[PDB]
Amino acid sequence: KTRSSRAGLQFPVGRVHRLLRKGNYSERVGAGAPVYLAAVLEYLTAEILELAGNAARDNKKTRIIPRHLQLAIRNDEELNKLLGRVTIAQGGVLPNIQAVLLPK
Amino acid sequence: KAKTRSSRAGLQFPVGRVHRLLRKGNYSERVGAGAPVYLAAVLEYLTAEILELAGNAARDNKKTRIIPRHLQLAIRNDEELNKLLGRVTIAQGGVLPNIQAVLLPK
Amino acid sequence: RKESYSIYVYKVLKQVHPDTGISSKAMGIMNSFVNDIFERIAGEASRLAHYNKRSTITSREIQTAVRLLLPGELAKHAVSEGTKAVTKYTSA
Amino acid sequence: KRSRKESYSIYVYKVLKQVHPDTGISSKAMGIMNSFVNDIFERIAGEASRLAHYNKRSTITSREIQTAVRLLLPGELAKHAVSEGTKAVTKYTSA
Amino acid sequence: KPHRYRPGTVALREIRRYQKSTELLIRKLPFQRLVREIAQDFKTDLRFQSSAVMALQEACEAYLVGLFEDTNLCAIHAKRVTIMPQDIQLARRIRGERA
Amino acid sequence: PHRYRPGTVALREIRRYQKSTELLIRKLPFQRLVREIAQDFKTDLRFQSSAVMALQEACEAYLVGLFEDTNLCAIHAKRVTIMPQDIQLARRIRGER
Amino acid sequence: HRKVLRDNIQGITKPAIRRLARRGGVKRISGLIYEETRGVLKVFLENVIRDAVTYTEHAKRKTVTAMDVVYALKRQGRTLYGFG
Amino acid sequence: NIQGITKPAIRRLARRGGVKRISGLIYEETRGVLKVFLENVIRDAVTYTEHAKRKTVTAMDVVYALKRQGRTLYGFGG
DNA sequence: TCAATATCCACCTGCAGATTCTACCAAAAGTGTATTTGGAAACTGCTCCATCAAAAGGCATGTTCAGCTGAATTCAGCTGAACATGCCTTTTGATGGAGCAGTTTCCAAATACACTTTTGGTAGAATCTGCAGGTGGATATTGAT
DNA sequence: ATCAATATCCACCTGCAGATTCTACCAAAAGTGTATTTGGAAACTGCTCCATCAAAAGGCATGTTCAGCTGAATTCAGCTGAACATGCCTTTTGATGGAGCAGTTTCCAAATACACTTTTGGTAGAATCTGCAGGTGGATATTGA
Ligand SMILES: [Cl-]
Ligand SMILES: [Cl-]
Ligand SMILES: [Cl-]
Ligand SMILES: [Mn+2]
Ligand SMILES: [Mn+2]
Ligand SMILES: [Mn+2]
Ligand SMILES: [Mn+2]
Ligand SMILES: [Mn+2]
Ligand SMILES: [Mn+2]
Ligand SMILES: [Mn+2]
Ligand SMILES: [Mn+2]
Ligand SMILES: [Mn+2]
Ligand SMILES: [Mn+2]
Ligand SMILES: [Mn+2]
Ligand SMILES: [Mn+2]
Repeated sequence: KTRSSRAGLQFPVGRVHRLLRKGNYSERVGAGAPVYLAAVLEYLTAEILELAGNAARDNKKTRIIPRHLQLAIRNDEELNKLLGRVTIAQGGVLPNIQAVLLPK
Repeated sequence: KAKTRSSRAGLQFPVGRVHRLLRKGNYSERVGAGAPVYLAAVLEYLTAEILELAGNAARDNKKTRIIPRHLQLAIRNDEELNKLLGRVTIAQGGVLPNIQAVLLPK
Repeated sequence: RKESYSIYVYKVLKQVHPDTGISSKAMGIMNSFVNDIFERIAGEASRLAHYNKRSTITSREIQTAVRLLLPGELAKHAVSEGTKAVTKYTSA
Repeated sequence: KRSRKESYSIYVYKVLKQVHPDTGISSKAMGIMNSFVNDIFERIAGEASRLAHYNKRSTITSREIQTAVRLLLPGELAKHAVSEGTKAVTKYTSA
Repeated sequence: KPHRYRPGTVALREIRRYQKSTELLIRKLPFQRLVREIAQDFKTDLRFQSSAVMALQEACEAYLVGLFEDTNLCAIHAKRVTIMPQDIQLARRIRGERA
Repeated sequence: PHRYRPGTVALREIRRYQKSTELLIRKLPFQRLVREIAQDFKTDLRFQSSAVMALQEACEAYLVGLFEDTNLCAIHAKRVTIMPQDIQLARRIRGER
Repeated sequence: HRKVLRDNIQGITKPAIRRLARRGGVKRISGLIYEETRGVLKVFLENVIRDAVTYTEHAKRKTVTAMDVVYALKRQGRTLYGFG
Repeated sequence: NIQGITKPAIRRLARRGGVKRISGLIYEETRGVLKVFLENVIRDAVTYTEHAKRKTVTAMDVVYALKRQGRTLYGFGG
């Protein structure tokens, strides 16, 4: 009987709500703002985790690590764009070497 | 007699308003009495720094009324302010004249 | 005590990859992520409402907010999921 | 139907006349001055808010505002900004 | 004579010229249509506070004027005095406008 | 006696380091540098071990990135060697100075 | 029932561009620059008009205010002084 | 001390950067940039520190710092 | 095209640093209940946006023509890359030993609320006034010779 | 080095937009109690930090050669810039009509504000694992002849 389950979500709807209130964003918080926001967070979360899981499988590992999250982010136009100004610590860079530098 | 907090503070800027803008800005639940005093103080100061500089630009242009061009000239010629307003763009301020040396004739 | 999204992150992980696990350090990044975005949406959300002289951040705000933050296509699902997750909640 | 709109003009002016009594600001220029005034009131108010949040502190006191000013304003303006603001405060609190 | 100014003598004259001024260099009306043309292809049946189109033009030129400076720098760093597309691209590429 | 052409081990090191993710600067030296720099801001400070890690991650990540842009610039200058003039422009356009 | 708007991107004439370039302190200009510039402009514009029209739409209005543009320019990171 | 940051290490970073040949003057140039990077981040961190009346720089301070430098970092301070 | 030299790439193998588990106490996170109030509807008031309507030049446009710039070679130095050679600062693993971040109590000193009482700031209406926008003559700047 | 062909300048010069004073009201800002909390003192802990070994161990620092790589000349179309000639199509005041942006009230569905219960999510110990990183060997790739 928790809104999170009522809204059919794995994320803490109730919490998002409290956080929206504590955070000092407005005086009053709509009842749907949490559920909504909560959803969006969860969704983006899955998107990442999914590609990151994949990133790991093709790497032969069963456990997702930072690099994995990095390789998953930088390889997606959408995400790369999104977190274009964020650095995943311990994620290194994508393997890329300018053509002009390769031997003839 | 009623006292303007600004006067009690020795300022031209509206302390009474700064305080109000803080409350209605959802910056935090409560607001100290000094917050406004101190904020308005900095605002007014900076304002003075720009104007002092701006106004000069004006004079060097033989003009007596400060105009955007002047505001720009003043701001871009002072590291401090230009750093501060580095991402800010002044409508009608044109650019600081500057021509790469390599571009000039022999 | 210190709250965190670790749990929910995991619960979500075991849904797309019930098989895949997740490094501790990696789990840290996932939190940083959720907070950052929570922050971003919530910001524009308030910011926006404030622009409209209104005193309450509703799902309306959050949605538009998402539309200003998320990349054209990434924003759709973000949006669909939002509307969906609400109607469901608000119905039952 | 007064539909009143606030501003800082009045003050931008007073101060102008304070440094350069002779000169006067135009209009489009005054317009820019407000933008500036507001732009920093927020940069500062924000930081102040963000700061206060990190410390689980309930209110934004002059302290906050200062550190804000310190984080925001570069080197010199920062120094002069503070003294000026600190000073002005204690005068207000001098009863 | 007739009297022709060496190629580039004017170009320079023109820099010192426009850097000295502040008006908009793109024509009003032609520009306004692009706004309305673009705007239109998003939300239909839109209106425009005149000053809004100005905010945009002020914004655009100021952008282009600035972009061009970086570009000119790239050209020069390329031992060229002529800006070319590759210059605009490296500039944006570095600026982080897009990768 | 076997030797590789100049630039061969170089391309290898690239392929190699672009793959690895471990920090590339020695932690001790770094930590020392941090505390020193920091000491000019407030005396007798303590650093959370993790706070220094953040700094190094951030720092290295930064340089790694700055080098990338630098290369593009150097290459733009039709070179294969990165010089100071490159880091400079890159920074400049980046609006860091 | 006003006319169909099209190709207006050419409003940004060749002359108009070189003037911008000059203020940018550019001396010599390759023939390609022009079209490349037009493109770069459309993209810049698009993005700001998009975000702007969004603030409008969200405010349940049919008119784009200067503010809409100002807020748009600001979140894009091109804070403009002079209208808002 | 900034010299603590050695050639090889500087060499490697560039390498991860995709740089092949490296001019010798670079190293010195790199130190400067590197030093400024820190000066700025720390200067700020230490401030978030001092404000919280602490004598210890927390990773969170560093985070909140790298965040206003526009250098957002994921992984520390939760 | 041989030919070594080294550099990768693989398919195990397993010891060890972390991942699930496990078993539980408090802040949140739900539940009614009792106000409260934001702002979604009408309903205008009337501001300012979209549209002509004509003329004026101020500027695009398209065309010559050829200065001089961007590209293409060549070519040495000179400068970095590639390598052993030999120390020597990092790295690690474990301790103690103070510092601190962090908690509780405690409790004035501040800050929120309300209740009205002023008076300063914001429209519009008059009352000025800096400054285009125009015109000459030094003064300079270019560029042919 | 001279000198004719054009740009700049730099005052001088009034009639207007636009500014800069005038009034005139309200919407704040100020004032005066009350009621509700911060969040700054003092002790008081129990985690991390720090300072100390020290143990070899991988890295750095260092000179040697040299392969390229970079920075210098030297041409050489043509592709830009400078100038014209010819018109188009922006500007530019001038009206309106009338789509909306704003005010102003109502009034209700939706938000607080309160206790008053349940439920869940952070610890502080257990119970397994996914890999690191070390083998061998097979090619593979990089380089002399
Ligand atoms: Cl809502
Ligand atoms: Cl205060
Ligand atoms: Cl090109
Ligand atoms: Mn003065
Ligand atoms: Mn109401
Ligand atoms: Mn020819
Ligand atoms: Mn050339
Ligand atoms: Mn102690
Ligand atoms: Mn009065
Ligand atoms: Mn004039
Ligand atoms: Mn040779
Ligand atoms: Mn024509
Ligand atoms: Mn109507
Ligand atoms: Mn449980
Ligand atoms: Mn392995």
